[PDB]
Amino acid sequence: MSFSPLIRQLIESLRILPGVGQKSAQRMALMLLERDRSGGLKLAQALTAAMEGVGHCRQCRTLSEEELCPQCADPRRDDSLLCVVEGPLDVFAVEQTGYRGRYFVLKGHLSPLDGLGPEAIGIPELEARIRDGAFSEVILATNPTVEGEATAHYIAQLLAGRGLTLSRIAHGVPLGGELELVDGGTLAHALAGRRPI
Amino acid sequence: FSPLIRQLIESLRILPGVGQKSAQRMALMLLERDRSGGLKLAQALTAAMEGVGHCRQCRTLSEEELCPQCADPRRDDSLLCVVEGPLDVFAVEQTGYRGRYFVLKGHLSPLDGLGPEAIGIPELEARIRDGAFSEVILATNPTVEGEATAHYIAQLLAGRGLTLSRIAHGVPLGGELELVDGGTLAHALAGRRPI
Ligand code: NA
Ligand SMILES: [Zn+2]
Ligand SMILES: [Zn+2]
Repeated sequence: MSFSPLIRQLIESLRILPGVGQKSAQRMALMLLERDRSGGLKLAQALTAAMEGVGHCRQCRTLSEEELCPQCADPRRDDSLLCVVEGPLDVFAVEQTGYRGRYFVLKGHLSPLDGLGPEAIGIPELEARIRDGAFSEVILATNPTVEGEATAHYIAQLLAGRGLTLSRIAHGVPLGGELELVDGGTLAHALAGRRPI
Repeated sequence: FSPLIRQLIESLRILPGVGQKSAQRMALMLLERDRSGGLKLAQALTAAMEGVGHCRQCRTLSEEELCPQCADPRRDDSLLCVVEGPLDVFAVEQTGYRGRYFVLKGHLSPLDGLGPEAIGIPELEARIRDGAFSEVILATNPTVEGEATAHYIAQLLAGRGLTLSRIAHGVPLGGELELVDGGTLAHALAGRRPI
């Protein structure tokens, strides 16, 4: 209200960004105007181009300008591995590990209390992806939450007896810690999930 | 990332406090869940970058030739509050202040070539000439450079029959002396006032 309408609007529109509260949006708006008008315009152009041009890959459903994303388009990748994740940011997180297989991107996880079931998250499309490929292993890389685990289990039962190996990413202690500093539940899980050798 | 995603990420890093990691997450979240919000932001950015100028009186950022504060006639025309930027106008407005403002472009910094003309001193002098102020409140930030700017303005305005005041600063309110940094405490002690 102390700001003129166009400044007020820029502030409110900046709050649309993830992790940007009101105070931070105020500072961003005013900094753009004070010192980087051309940078503001470049961001506007980049936003318009991406919001209009970026769709979804027809295979894995990740974000892509092309009909096949960079990962599905690349022939160097390992066609025997499919990694199932809950969203495009998870595709990016797994990519940073050096994984070179294929992906399928669910829309989040099963959540009965939000009315989000198999159809809503993309299970039928996952089934089609598997039918249309030649995978030997499907890696369940849903988030390690109650809901993420329930989604993994639903997919594992759905796909049983089709000659695929189904795996789940390891749960346990993160690297670098001391046991005394790890979250108790994580430690209990790492113990209960201990493996021989 | 595809070229369009890469461009969006690089352009988002232009924002204050947004590193590469944070820009990556912003880009992808915006695309996954709020494409139309991204377009609205683009439109708001373009409109503001092209349409926002300066208030002709206080020199704050405004698309209107008089900003909300200068455009209200019901304010106190005897008080002028001098600040370093538009966010400081906003901060002082929240206190219920009802006078007028002048907005400098930052503070003096001669080694960056920001002297009196660059920060708006001539425009401050014109504001004073064109008004009928009885008090000028120096509300630059209590930083080394903000204080130097306040002092420059105080010497400029001396002997004009104006009351020249400075916002209180030193130990912060709510502070315990045991927790304040020593430099602040030494300053507050040396700058102690009557009670
Ligand atoms: Na486990
Ligand atoms: Zn793909
Ligand atoms: Zn104004």
